[PDB]
Amino acid sequence: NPEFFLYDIFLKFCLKYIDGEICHDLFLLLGKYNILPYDTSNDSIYACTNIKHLDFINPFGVAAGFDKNGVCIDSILKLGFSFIEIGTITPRGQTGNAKPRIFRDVESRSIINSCGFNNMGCDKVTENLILFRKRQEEDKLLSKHIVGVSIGKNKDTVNIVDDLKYCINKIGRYADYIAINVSSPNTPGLRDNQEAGKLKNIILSVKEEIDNLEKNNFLWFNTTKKKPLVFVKLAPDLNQEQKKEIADVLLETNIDGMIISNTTTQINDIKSFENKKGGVSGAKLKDISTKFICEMYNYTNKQIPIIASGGIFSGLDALEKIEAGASVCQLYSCLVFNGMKSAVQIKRELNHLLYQRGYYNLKEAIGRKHS
Ligand SMILES: Cc1cc2nc3c(=O)[nH]c(=O)nc-3n(C[C@H](O)[C@H](O)[C@H](O)COP(=O)(O)O)c2cc1C
Ligand SMILES: Cc1nc(Nc2ccc(C(F)(F)F)cc2)c2c(C)noc2n1
Ligand SMILES: O=C(O)c1cc(=O)[nH]c(=O)[nH]1
Repeated sequence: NPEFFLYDIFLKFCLKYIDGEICHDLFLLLGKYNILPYDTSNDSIYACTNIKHLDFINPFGVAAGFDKNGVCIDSILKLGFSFIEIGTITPRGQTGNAKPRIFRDVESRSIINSCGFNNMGCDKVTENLILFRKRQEEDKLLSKHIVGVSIGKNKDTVNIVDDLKYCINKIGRYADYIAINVSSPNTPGLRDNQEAGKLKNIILSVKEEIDNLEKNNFLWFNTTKKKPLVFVKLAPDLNQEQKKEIADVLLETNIDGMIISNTTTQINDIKSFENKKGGVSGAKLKDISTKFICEMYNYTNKQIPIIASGGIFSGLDALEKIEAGASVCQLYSCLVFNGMKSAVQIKRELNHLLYQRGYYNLKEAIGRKHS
């Protein structure tokens, strides 16, 4: 169904003549009224994966910033994804940086964005997630599907921890995991929070808040029925010293996983993006991103589970990430250039590769580039 030739003509048209953010908001509106195609495929028991008690039905999810407001959870998951990370949300809603702020280069399969955490705010998005969680009770088809929540700060917030605590206290209960966003290049100066000392306090404060949801306040209205796991999303634009210092902090603070990685500000060779501001995603991010997984997988001594992002388009791309050290993959740019067929196709390419490469299951491929 998501491989119907009609959708591919519509996307190729959208990519040529319609503004990126308009395409995205149109496709979200289509999902809001459940008019998008479904995935009928029964996923391979050999391509299943996990991060602690998080049981992924397949290794593919949707990266944060796709359904920022959690208005399209049901539809996006039904395209063939095991999970979705909603947000990044901020306590108060934001309209973001000036439009147009999303640009594409189809030849390089790359995207640049300067969104600036546009969202309805923690409270409205929590209302949107509560509605999905009530739908999930009635619909057995969504019973095993996972929902993460990416949390950040409002532009003008001096102390990030205040905003992270606010979000946990409102939406924590309905999340399977929380992703701490300290890596957006579009909120000055969010990336400073990746310094080891600041990151340690952020992790411990977030964890202390989740742990306190029990004491302060049935309680877990999520998939897992457990307190949410804590992940951290990191930027690829860091030196080796920084990556090591962060790795030590992750080991000490016992983070449940790491999202490697967010967009990059280090790409200079996209000609269409020369007059543009923000972070680059897509095919051009793949090598930078996979190298960062190897680095961190080794810096953390294989102790911290990895969530791969991005530059993932093919099964070969996904296998590369897995063998580098990732347990699950997240897609964003793939849905933009490949469209609705993304999940169904990538799941197939990977299954074929797992057989071809002589792996019994995906779990055996994790970190296999490292002896
Ligand atoms: C328009 C746009 C908005 C994004 N918004 C977010 C966000 O709110 N939070 C976040 O953690 N990442 C955000 N990202 C980053 C993606 O989640 C992903 O990490 C990145 O695009 C790299 O993966 P890709 O090459 O598969 O696109 C955004 C990316 C794009 C293109
Ligand atoms: C053509 C196009 N599509 C975009 N978004 C988008 C694509 C597919 C789906 C769907 F899989 F149908 F759910 C949802 C959203 C973006 C974005 C983001 N930026 O430029 C785009 N340009
Ligand atoms: O809102 C944004 O612009 C955004 C957030 C994020 O974490 N990454 C990105 O590239 N954009």
